[PDB]
Amino acid sequence: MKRFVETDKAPKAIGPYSQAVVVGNMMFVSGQIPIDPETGELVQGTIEEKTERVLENLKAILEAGGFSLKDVVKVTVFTTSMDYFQRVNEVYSRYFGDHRPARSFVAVAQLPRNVEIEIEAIAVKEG
Amino acid sequence: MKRFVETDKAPKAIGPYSQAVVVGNMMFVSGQIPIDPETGELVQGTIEEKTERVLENLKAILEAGGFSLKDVVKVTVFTTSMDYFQRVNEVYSRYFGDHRPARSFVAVAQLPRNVEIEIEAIAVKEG
Amino acid sequence: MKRFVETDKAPKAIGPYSQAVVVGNMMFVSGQIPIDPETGELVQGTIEEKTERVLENLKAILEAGGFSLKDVVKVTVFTTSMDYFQRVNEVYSRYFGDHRPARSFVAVAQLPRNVEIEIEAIAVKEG
Repeated sequence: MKRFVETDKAPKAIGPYSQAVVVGNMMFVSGQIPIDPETGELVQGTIEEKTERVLENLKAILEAGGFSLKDVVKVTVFTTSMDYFQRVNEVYSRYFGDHRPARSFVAVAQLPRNVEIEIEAIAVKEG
Repeated sequence: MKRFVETDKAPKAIGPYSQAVVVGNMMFVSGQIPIDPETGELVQGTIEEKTERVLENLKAILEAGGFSLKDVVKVTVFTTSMDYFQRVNEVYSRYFGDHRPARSFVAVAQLPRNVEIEIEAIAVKEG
Repeated sequence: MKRFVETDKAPKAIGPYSQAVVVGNMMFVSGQIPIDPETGELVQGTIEEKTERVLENLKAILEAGGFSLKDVVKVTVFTTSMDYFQRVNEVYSRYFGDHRPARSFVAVAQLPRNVEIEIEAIAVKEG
């Protein structure tokens, strides 16, 4: 294997896991929740604001390991309700509208800290 | 990175995502739901008929990018109920009975368009 | 592609899937549930005991294909309740506290055999 990503620009991986793991030209990013990296608190407001935070956390992790949003190949969005699909996609498009990685969008029963949105991703670069 | 897959033989990726993304010898396919690629409507009938459509969509995407079902290494089945396990496996075996990729089968709270079955996959070819 | 993993030290993959699939230097492990590989029965007791069984099954599969826990890059934990987070992490740390792979921890509606914990993983080795 090769290296782990630790950045203060995304929430600290408190437990037995890392924000991301880089092996060769591939990065595996941990599921990001709407937590502010500096205050450690949950963003409380609209689903667009929560999705913005999640994608900002994801972006910071990619960039901390030498990756970018253009390197992302597969994304998985977890939510507590499909009612958020349209609005989540609206914010999502502002990050991946040009790039367009593969994706699955599913609604689970419950997320960490009782959040409503969580997004993980796999990225690959070079060629 | 390398290339994206767009085919009329699987449902059109409407939003900010692609049906699949091919990077090197790897393909990351988006979660497929029981939608007919030509009419755009949800298959309404038995769970075998819905699983058939999902796997046909998956197969079309693989084949549109130069991949096949034999290249599939990991699959993830999402459902709304585990009651469908036996019957989903029955149809699934007709596509991957010989090949036998790694798999996770989980039941979530809700899926896009309120469907009951969704299947994503990762494929790798060559050697 | 390259090879499949079959070991009596993890529960037998009964249906149309394999315990894991090794392609090149990568392994894709199937979601493991708290089943005893020898008796085929569900571990019934505390969530720590169930997590131990799941991680023991995962470990056996990795080791049967020439991989180890240090090779694991991405893990996905599925549960029926987030109430188990702290205790699952406690047992999880005893397997991946040093290594620290990327991770997502989500709570779904239902799991196979009505279990409360299921863990899948991707591993990569060499360099």
